[PDB]
Amino acid sequence: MVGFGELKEEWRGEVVHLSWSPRAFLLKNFLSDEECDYIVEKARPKMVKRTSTGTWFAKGEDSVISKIEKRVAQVTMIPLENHEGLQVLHYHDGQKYEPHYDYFHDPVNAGPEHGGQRVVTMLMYLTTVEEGGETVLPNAEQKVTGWSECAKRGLAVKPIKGDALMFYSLKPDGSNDPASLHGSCPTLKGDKWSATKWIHVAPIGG
Ligand SMILES: [Cl-]
Repeated sequence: MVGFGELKEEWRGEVVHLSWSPRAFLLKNFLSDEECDYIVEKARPKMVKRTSTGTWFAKGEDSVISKIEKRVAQVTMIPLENHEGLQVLHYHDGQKYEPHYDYFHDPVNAGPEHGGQRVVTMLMYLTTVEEGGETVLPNAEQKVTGWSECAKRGLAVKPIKGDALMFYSLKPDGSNDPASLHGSCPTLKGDKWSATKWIHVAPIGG
């Protein structure tokens, strides 16, 4: 798992530019329904108990997920050596994640072995959630209003199965973008499964 993998059959779906601050895109149908289900089924027997339950897949652990990992590498244009594995979270019944940052809220804390600061987060929605559950970004320039109360606190994205949210947590010059602060709104009914892909500015392992 270095570089970008084979060029077949690169993803060519709709890309919606959501926001300048932070820099965020929604990728429509980034994953197939099959892929979403595959991940949930593989994750489930491994889950342990923000309050929700989570598990990890090592980068490249699994050939189905590896294909997605290569997809991510190619759409972001950032080589796989800069990527962590796949973290899968499951939420239900009020469960959530208070708005937070992905970067060290002091940048001297991310060293060469971690690959420096996290630059891109790609949030992959593995289920469509039913009520609430929006990803919220409170510090965003523009807020939604047309949507749980929680969501009206920033820019929000609805978790629709197969969509992915992609956003930058560093500014172009490499400084922290406090606009990338983000949380998961209470999920109100019934199941939020998401997978997170974090990508670093430099390669991990050094
Ligand atoms: Cl989220």
